[PDB]
Amino acid sequence: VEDPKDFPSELLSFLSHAVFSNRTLACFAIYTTKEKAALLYKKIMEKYSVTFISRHNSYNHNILFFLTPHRHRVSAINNYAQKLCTFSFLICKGVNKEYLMYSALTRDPFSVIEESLPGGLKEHDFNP
Amino acid sequence: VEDPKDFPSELLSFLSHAVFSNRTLACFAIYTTKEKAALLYKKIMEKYSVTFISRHNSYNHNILFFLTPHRHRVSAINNYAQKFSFLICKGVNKEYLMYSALTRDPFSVIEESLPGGL
Repeated sequence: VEDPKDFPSELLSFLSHAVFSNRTLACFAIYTTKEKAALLYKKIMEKYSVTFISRHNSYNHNILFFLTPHRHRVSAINNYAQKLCTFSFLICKGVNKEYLMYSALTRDPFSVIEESLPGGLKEHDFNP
Repeated sequence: VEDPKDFPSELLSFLSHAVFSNRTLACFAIYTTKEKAALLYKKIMEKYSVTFISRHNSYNHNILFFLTPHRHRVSAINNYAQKFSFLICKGVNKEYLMYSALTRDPFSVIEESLPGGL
């Protein structure tokens, strides 16, 4: 067993795969170890003043999903993540299907561990 | 060709770009077609008791700008507007600059709720 080279297949359809793109987004997701996830959970929340950020169980690892106040290039959300994150796999990408990504993160095979707004988000709150 | 994805780059600075927020505001702006813009001018005026609302010529399309006496979630405004043409609804952070820009070439006003605007 090596480390994931990308997010689980189930989610791939809701994410952008141009991690080098110059496009900017406000929704992001990170695939990394449990311990790092929990740490990036507090860090990212502060760093980008997230409007929402959730941590999810994902096959022995974790997935952070978060919404930002401003727009950024997946490029800079990755540099920051990596910075404080050696010796640990870390996969970062922008989300195109915001609601779909999160909602899927609340259902099997996934499940929430914690989230900035207990209660979670509903589809109509999104302004894609 | 696909419909627009954002407001004209020349205005992005004055706007809020969260696709998810619990922040409420009293100034919004909609980027859609000329016909939809017209419908909405009246509809939006009534629905949110705007204190001021203006509709400007963008290029092929139109941009609607208004201020509210009370605050709402951009999402709530958007949900209302959506109910087939493209439509982009967003909060405005720098209200004056935003309305000012919409009154200069390229842009111009078609109709506003206050003679002279701002």
